[PDB]
Amino acid sequence: MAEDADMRNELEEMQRRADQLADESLESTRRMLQLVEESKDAGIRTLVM
Amino acid sequence: NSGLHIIIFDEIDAICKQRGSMAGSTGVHDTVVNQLLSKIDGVEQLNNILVIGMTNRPDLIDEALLRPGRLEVKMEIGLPDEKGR
Amino acid sequence: GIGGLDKEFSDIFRRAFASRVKHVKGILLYGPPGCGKTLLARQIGKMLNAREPKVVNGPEILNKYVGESEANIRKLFADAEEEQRRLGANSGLHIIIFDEIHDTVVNQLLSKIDGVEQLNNILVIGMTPDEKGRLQILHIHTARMADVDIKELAVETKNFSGAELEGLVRAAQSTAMNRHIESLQVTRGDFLASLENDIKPAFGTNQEDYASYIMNGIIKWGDPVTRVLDDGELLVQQTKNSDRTPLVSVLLEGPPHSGKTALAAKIAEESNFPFIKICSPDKMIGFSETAKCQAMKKIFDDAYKSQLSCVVVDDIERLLDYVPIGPRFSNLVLQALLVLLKKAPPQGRKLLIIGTTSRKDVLQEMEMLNAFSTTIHVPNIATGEQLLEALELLGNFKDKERTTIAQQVKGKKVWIGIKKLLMLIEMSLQMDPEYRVRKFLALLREEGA
Ligand SMILES: Nc1ncnc2c1ncn2[C@@H]1O[C@H](COP(=O)(O)OP(=O)(O)OP(=O)(O)O)[C@@H](O)[C@H]1O
Repeated sequence: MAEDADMRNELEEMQRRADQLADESLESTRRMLQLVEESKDAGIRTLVM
Repeated sequence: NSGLHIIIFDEIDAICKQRGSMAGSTGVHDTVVNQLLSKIDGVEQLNNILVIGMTNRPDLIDEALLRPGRLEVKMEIGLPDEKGR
Repeated sequence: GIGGLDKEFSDIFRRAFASRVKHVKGILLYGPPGCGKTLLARQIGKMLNAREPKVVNGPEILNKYVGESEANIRKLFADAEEEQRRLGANSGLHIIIFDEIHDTVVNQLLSKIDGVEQLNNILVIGMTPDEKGRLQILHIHTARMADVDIKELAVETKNFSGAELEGLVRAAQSTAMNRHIESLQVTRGDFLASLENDIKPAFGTNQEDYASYIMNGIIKWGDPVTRVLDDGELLVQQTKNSDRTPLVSVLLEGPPHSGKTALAAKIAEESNFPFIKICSPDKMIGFSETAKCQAMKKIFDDAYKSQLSCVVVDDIERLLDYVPIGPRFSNLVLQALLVLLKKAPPQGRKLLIIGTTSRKDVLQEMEMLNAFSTTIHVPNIATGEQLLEALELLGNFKDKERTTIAQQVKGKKVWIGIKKLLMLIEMSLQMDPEYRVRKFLALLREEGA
């Protein structure tokens, strides 16, 4: 023998959707963080008045 | 059947290892001959178009893919003779 | 319908099908290119079943790597296994063929055949000119489109095969339409040096070169020529009717520059055998001794597997790597060769091994000569009579100038061999016409008559 082979190889990235399209769902989850609180804001002060 | 539409695919050396057996253990898609091979002759023969190639060192590629019918043509340019130059 | 291969077609169908009509799991064939590989793969499948499914498998089989051929290779068999498991009892045969053959498919593929399930009742076969078949190649491909002959581009096949011949025929239009362009009258399809050389690269295994070893057919200059030849060809004949001498060993020897190498080729060609082969140091140059011996085995076993054939081995003092200055040679090659001469052919076969030797005495000293038998001295020219008759056979010189050298018949006596002479006439002619013959004799004397 007298054999030394030490080797390397390269990676295959699984198609993780591979587009920005993920953002739109992320935009919906923005808005549900965003547009919800003022309901309570005006709710508690509607209840004050 | 207007066949003016052609491409230069250059440096075939890199895209293809003859069957992919070269360089031992390699990625499964480190070489796909099979799609473009299958593309021209595999699903059906295409008579509308012409593919071109450049290789400075052909002998790597030649046995597997230059089998006749995949390409039966093979050509070599030698350097100029005295009047050529 | 199969051109050739009937003895091989005979045995192949019995052992697979005769038994079934443990069963063999699969059979594989190795064949050369141009063998009509695909047609044979079709025929054996057709013969098996009327409508037994003839399934074909692609060269790309391991396509769809994302994660598919590990299934898709498996599924095609699995469907065949599926059909088998569905109804084992009333006899199911499924046919798949994989043409023109790493990590995963090795263990999976073989495993598929014998793993967990018995897996039986299926078979898979892998295979890795017929001038009438080639005529079909015309009438399917050529008919698709002073014409070619019906048969010329089918019998000019040796260099090529139809499986590659698909270029000039496509260009065959261009052969006279390339007007650097109104239209020249439509063509006939004319074929003119459109035979092989336009696109010549192909596989046909030429390997001849036998004629080259003999550049000139031998000329009969003397009684010795007929002597040597008839004394040798009676041997090659008696082998044909021989018993208790399947091998025959002969050593023929003459001094150097007496052609005996082409001579042996002459005697071997004249008596026509199935097989002939020629062992030439020229071929094996720059080889290790253990490679050289291996070469001799590889040819010599080819000669065995024929029913009977003679072979030649030339110039063996060089084959042996002999040098006088102090003796050195490869010993094992010698001993190998020597044991061949006493090696029998297997059951009935017979052969004539012949060999050429510059110098006898060295080998007589090496006791290789006894293994040889019934040896032959080929002389050099002794006499001017034979000389004049020789160049008379050739006709180099005009009779007039030939007079001049004729002036001496046993004026001197000659030791010359044919090869140096034949080259010597050339330089003699090369010089100016007054002195051509002047110098011919001069050099004949330069070697001491
Ligand atoms: N009648 C003949 N007798 C001898 N030689 C002839 C005769 N006719 C032609 N020849 C020529 O003799 C040449 C012999 O070449 P060969 O290989 O035998 O050399 P050789 O004589 O074995 O050389 P050496 O004997 O010095 O090794 C051939 O090229 C052949 O053309």
